[PDB]
Amino acid sequence: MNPDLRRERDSASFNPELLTHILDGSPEKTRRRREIENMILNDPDFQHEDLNFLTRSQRYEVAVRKSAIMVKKMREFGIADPDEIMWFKNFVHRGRPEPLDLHLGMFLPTLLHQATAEQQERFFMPAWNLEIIGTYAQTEMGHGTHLRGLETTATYDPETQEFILNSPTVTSIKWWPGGLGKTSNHAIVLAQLITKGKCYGLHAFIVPIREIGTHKPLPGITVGDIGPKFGYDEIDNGYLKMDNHRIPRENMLMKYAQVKPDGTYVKMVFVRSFLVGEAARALSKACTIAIRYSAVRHQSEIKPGEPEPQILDFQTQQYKLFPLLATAYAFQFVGAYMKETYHRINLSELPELHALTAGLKAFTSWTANTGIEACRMACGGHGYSHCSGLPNIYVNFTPSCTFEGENTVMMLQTARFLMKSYDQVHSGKLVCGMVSYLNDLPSQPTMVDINSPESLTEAYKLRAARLVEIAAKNLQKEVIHRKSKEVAWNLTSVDLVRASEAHCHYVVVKLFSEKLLKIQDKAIQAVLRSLCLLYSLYGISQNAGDFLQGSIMTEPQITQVNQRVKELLTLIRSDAVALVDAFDFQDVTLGSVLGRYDGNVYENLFEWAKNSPLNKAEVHESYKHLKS
Amino acid sequence: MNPDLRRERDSASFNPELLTHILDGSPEKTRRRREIENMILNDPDFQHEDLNFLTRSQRYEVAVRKSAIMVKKMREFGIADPDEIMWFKNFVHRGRPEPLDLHLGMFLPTLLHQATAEQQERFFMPAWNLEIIGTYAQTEMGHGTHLRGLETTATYDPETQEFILNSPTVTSIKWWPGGLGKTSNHAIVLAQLITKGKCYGLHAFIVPIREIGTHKPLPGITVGDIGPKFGYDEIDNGYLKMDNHRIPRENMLMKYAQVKPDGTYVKMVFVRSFLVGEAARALSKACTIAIRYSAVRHQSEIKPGEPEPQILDFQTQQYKLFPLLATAYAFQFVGAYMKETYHRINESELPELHALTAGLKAFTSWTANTGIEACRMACGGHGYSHCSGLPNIYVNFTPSCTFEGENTVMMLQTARFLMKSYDQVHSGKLVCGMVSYLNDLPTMVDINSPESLTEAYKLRAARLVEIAAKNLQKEVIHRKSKEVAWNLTSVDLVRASEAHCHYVVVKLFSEKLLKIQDKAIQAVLRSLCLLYSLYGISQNAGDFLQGSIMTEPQITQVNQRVKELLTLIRSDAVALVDAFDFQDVTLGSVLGRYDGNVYENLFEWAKNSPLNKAEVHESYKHLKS
Repeated sequence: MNPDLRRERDSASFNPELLTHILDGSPEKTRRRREIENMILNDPDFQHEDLNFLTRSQRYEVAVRKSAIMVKKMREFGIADPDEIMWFKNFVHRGRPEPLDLHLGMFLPTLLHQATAEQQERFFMPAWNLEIIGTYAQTEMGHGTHLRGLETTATYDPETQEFILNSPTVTSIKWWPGGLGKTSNHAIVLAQLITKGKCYGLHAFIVPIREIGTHKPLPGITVGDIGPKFGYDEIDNGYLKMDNHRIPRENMLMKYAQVKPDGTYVKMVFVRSFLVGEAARALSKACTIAIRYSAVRHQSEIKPGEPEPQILDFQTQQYKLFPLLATAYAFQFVGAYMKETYHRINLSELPELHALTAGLKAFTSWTANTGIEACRMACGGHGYSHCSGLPNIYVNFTPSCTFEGENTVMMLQTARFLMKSYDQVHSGKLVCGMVSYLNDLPSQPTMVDINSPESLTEAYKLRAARLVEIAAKNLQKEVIHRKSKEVAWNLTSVDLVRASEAHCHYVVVKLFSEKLLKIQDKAIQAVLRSLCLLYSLYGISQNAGDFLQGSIMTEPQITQVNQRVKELLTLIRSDAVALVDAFDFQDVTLGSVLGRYDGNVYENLFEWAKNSPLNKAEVHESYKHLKS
Repeated sequence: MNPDLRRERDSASFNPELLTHILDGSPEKTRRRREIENMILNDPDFQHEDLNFLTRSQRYEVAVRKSAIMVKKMREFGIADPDEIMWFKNFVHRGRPEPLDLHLGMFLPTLLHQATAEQQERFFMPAWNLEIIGTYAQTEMGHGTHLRGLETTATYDPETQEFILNSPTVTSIKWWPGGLGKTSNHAIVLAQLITKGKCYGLHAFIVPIREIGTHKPLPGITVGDIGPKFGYDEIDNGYLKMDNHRIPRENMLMKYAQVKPDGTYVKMVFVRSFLVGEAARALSKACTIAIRYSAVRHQSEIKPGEPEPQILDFQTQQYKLFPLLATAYAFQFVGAYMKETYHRINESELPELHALTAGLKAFTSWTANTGIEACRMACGGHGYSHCSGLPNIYVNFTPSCTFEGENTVMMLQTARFLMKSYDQVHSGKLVCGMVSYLNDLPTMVDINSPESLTEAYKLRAARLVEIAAKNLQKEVIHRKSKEVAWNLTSVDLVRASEAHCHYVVVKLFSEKLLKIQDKAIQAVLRSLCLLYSLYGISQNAGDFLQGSIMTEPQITQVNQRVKELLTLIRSDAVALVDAFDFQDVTLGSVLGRYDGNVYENLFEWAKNSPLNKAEVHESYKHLKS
């Protein structure tokens, strides 16, 4: 064990094992997760070359292989608890995305919930045995956010009892779905239903796209990979062109609407909830690497003539990393709250849940995205190498800001609810849940204590209240000038997103503050409080104008915030390594030479470089062409 | 041409041709740059497969071949002016870094400027003919920022008239230098000079590492590639371990110090200059791609019945991109000012120059770095695909915030200058140049006045400089140590440098307006300057509210005017990116192409990509029942 890390770990103020409990939910959930991890770690079937040293085609092959095996083995070992399945899948895939995701997570569950009895007979068993591999193809080249615009048509032919699936334009081509390009032989296609001469809007169809057995594309089907991306090498994100491709009527999904033989027509909250946990996890892994590597790495001088200190001893380095560590803990507790909530709520709740999951999904993904690159830059030159693990964490996390609801569209869904809540309060109705603070708007003498999580929650609530009011009044002003709700909404969209942001920030502070009161271990409660206070005071320091305006705080109080943040850095220094240990990520999960639990970076890094692909021969073949 | 982008271009208020002349410095620069780029674009030797479709190995082989061809072609066309060689190198490499960088930019010049006549006789013409390829190996696995802690030693043997180069520890191993892994057969190595029994500090040594001809590593040399990185696939960033490796005493670089045959010992600012313009360019390309795509891409609805508009019609999309387009132009002009400045001083002001170069390099690279990712996310799903070209721009620009002076260390070097200036002022001396505002340690901001806005930034900087100086003084008293106090005021010190650099950029952009002769280009640059200065206040309101620089209602007016500038820029945005004059091959972007024909070209690009070389992937075998 690196003696620096041994020292940091030995004089930690708490037991990180008990904090691990708190993150998993119980001492037994810790134990069971570790058991699932160790059964995978020791299974030769889940082993392969360092992914950094493979080409894209090889990464795709390794990932498919693992995903096939993972289904077999989970079934073999009777792993059925949804938490156990997540722990198993995460650990198998070393945090990479896994290419059977849409088959196990959409195609199968959609048949098991919506199949007719005949569909059930044709599909359940083959879909279960991966003889049929399916995805979900909705988005098109021309259409991602705005699904009403989709151009794919499913035209009923009553002469033959078949639906004609067509891609009439280049923009209509199905584009992005995982497993679509190479992995899947079936797709549920989303299409504009045309029956008689009438369009009935978007319906879902089971469309075989490849021959079972040979995997050769079916006649009228053009299918492939959309090309390489910033990350997701492991995922055959695909395109699907259909040239008037015929399916049986019996292939329409008819639980909710039906087409009779004569052509007579009869009439993402889970994923966004989960993504809040993923943001927590991705930022926690980044902070683990950067904080360990900053305790291993020595560089530069403070005191002249004294040894080069650990770069974690520089205040600029503590300021880069301890605010992010505090955020990561904040997002851990938010994640767990969203999961508990989503589980319970599963109807005066649907709208608050949709607004909350949308807003926190945007807020936590955008924050974690920025924090991962900050962690990488904090590692200096060796951060930029794949030896850090941070580039791969970043490129496989960052699409979360874009897919599963574009974050600006998500914030605007949160804003719709905040406006509707604001209007309900101004029309004499009571509002409940995370918007209850709107009931007490002065429109429908208070001093902040910067060592009290409750008083900081209050500050963040008033910042949100003020920005909600500013959005609502700017929206009203644009409606009376421009006499169009939609135009007014567009021209207030920046204020609306600011209000959602400040609202979500307040929710994160409030939830971290309330979690402090449930911590039984006193030493853990004290170090978590330091982090809660650092989170809260950092966000004030970073958004000082939002607290100075409406007299929520004074200039002298911002000076005291800044003074206290500096002191909290100095407090969190002795606990920083122990705090990232408590996440309990294994070396293989971090994929980091810099971040390794034992802190033996330098000897491992020289080996890693020597094993890397360009060192397979001493002389590259490009030498014997270079001039002489 | 995409009838959208036609309409945007026909509807512009200004001639982008004449803005290109302003960006290049003259019409004659524009004509000469375009002629050089035309010389390359016409040459099949510079063509190759899309780099996105190739492995790292193939990318390295393409880049090193193009660098060998580039040298021959520049010599054939008699290209020798440093600006033309820049124009030539940047076009060829299409953004990407090039593997002969340290050969051409360090090893060859060091031989011309510092080598003895017998060194030039051994090394110069072999080097000039690429029969010797050289690099510069200074950084070690253990040491990047603090070179005084390098472990590589060069011990003088008086008996055999040799230096013994040694890498005693795993941390001592040279680590990072481009061209060291596979391309170079020689390295200039920086080592701790030991002669007699005394260490005389860091000196530079010419070290053959591989056999000319076979390229086999020499006895006592372990050399290789450090492995794959976030970007820089084209560069063999390398390691070099020397096991008591012996070189002639005559291999030492002795222009400035000598070791006699008996062992007797006798007695970055430029690249930081350049990196400002490189930041301007990388942001300018990212804005070009995202603003054009946002004028081609229709999605969602404003009025419920009506066609999906262009996404650039959404205020949120304007807010993501126009403040970056303003930042791109701000940076173009800081870059040109830094270039003229570095030239005039480098032919008294060495203090101001070092501090200004460090600070603007850090401020522009950190800002451009954020801006490039913001452009990619603003393209939505297609932004994430390499079809956008934005990931490759980001991963190849981002190491500029880390290398060539880690940005935090650069800001602290600015802050040392600001503290020395503040102390001068307060011991009754007069300061000059970029810090002359500190001498002046009723006045309400006019938000339509670049001069009035410049004045608001000056006061924000002076407040944060003073806050850093006062906190540093209190900590010096409290800690009985200047070095501990410096460490514990380092966040305040970086904030002061940031605000000083921000002011300098606002100042230079504001001043550049008064030199614009074309009325219509002046008016649109003015809208960008104001958008830049007002966005900055809006994003740092607390820095203007404290010390009574601006009131709450003035912030409300700032925020209202930022929204109005977004609208006003909208009709000029495509022509404003077109004025950067980037060719399609330089953008490397399906989404950003000059003709706006994205969707057809996207579908071609995907079909031509590697996983589609076969209908069934080898991996289908695992997906049995």
